[PDB]
Parts: sequence; structure tokens; C-alpha cells
Amino acid sequence: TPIAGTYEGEYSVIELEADSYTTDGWLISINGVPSSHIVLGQPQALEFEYMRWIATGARAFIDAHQDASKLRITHLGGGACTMARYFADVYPQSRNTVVELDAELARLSREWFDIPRAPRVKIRVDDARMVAESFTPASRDVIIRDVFAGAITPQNFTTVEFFEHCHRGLAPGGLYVANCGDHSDLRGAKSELAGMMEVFEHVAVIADPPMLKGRRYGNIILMGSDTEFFSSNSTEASAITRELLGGGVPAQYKDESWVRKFASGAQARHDGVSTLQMP
Repeated sequence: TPIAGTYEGEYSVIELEADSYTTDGWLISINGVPSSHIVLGQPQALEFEYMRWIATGARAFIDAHQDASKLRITHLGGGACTMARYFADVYPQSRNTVVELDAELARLSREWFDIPRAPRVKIRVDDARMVAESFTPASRDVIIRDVFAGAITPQNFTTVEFFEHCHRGLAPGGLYVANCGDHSDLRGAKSELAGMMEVFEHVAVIADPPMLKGRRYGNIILMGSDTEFFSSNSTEASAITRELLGGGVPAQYKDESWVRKFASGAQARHDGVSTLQMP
């Protein structure tokens, strides 16, 4: 069992709180921001809406297009390794590699956050941008980006150069999926999409409707692949939709045609010029 309290991470303060009502339920917060929720022994139980959305969009794609018995999923970030733990249970032959910045969060995840052994879930303590730059061709089938959840994504995870590294690492036709937090101008999400469209042939999104409506900050799941995404009037899209209506916040699947209009006019981002200073 986890022990409730405050833990000093390498890059963050980590707080573990036991659910009052759920046996073996645990909330994990990072720098005061709720970041994951788990129920021990129930690796498919998710409480974070955007995690449910990633699960729905990624499973629809994997089920339609990929071979689960040999699936390789790279998680660039991911609070408590919970998404990795989820996919490891849904796809019991999958190999999930989580690249985590914080050595102490990595250690707590292995000890207390109820993950299966490596290679089903394998943690690498490293800078995720640097790991992406070293991807070799066709070395993974899915990449899930979930860095610093709750914050606007660091710029180096949003550029054409980053997406090009991800594209090289993906098996032909593989899936890129990102959690993007944005406030209601949506300039961040739209610029990420603009960069993704230079790199991947196809894009789709799963969106929080009150954020699209400018009511609040929210999450949008950005998907890119050289494989076509389902169209809005398909039976697969209806199945995705029924799942998206099952959470506490009903969400919407938007197909490539919608995304190209949504992000029209947005400018892709590029890595900044080098600002390295030498002694």
C-alpha cells in the first residue's frame, strides 16, 4: 500500500491522498496539481477525463490497425505511470516504456502505483525531448505525450522538429497521441495541430466542449498518423462517441475534415535558435 503524505521529488513535491470512499483509491498530486488517480488492483479504472479520452481514441486505432500481441507504446511523461498501467492491462503482451523526468516519481511509481514488471511497464528516467531525438526508425507503434499535465506544454514538445522525431520513431502508419492543455483562445492547440499537419498525413481530435466554447481551460487530445482516422459518420466514430459520453464530462470526437478547419490559418512552431553560451 501507498502511505498518505508529502514526498520530496527531484523536480516536484508529490502528495498522496487516500480516497475517503473508495477502498484502495489514491490521488497523486504533483506541485499541488491533481495528476493521477488509481484504484489498486483495478488497472482499467480511470478518473481523469483526458486519460479516458486517450484510452478511447488509442484503443479504437490500435484495435483497427495494429497488432496488439507485439505492441510497443512510448509514454513521453505520464503521471504515476497510470496510462502505461492501463494499456499494459488492456493489451497484456504490450510493452509500455515511460520516460519520466523525476527519479523519485519513477521510484514511487515502481514501489506503490501498482504497475506490472518491466517490460510490460518499463521506466526510463531521462529528458523526454532528448529521448525522442534519439528514436531510431520504426522502434515503437504508439507515442503518448503527457508532459507536465495541467500546464501549457513546454515549447520543445510542440514543434515541427519534435513531431519529425516522433514520425521517424513510429512504425509506418503508427499513432501519435498528445494531451494538450489550453485556455480558450486555443492558439496553443491550433499551432500544435499546424505542426502535426506538416509531418503526419492525417489528424483527429477528442475535445472538451466547454473549452471549445471558451468557458474554461480544458484538455484536447491531438492525434496524428499516416493512417486515416475514422470519419464522423462511421460506425467506428459512433462507438468512440458512445465511450466519450460515458465520463463525467461528455466529450466529442472530431475528424480530420473538422480539424483542418479548426486549425486553418495557425502557424506551426519550430525549435528556437541555439542560446547555448560557452565559457
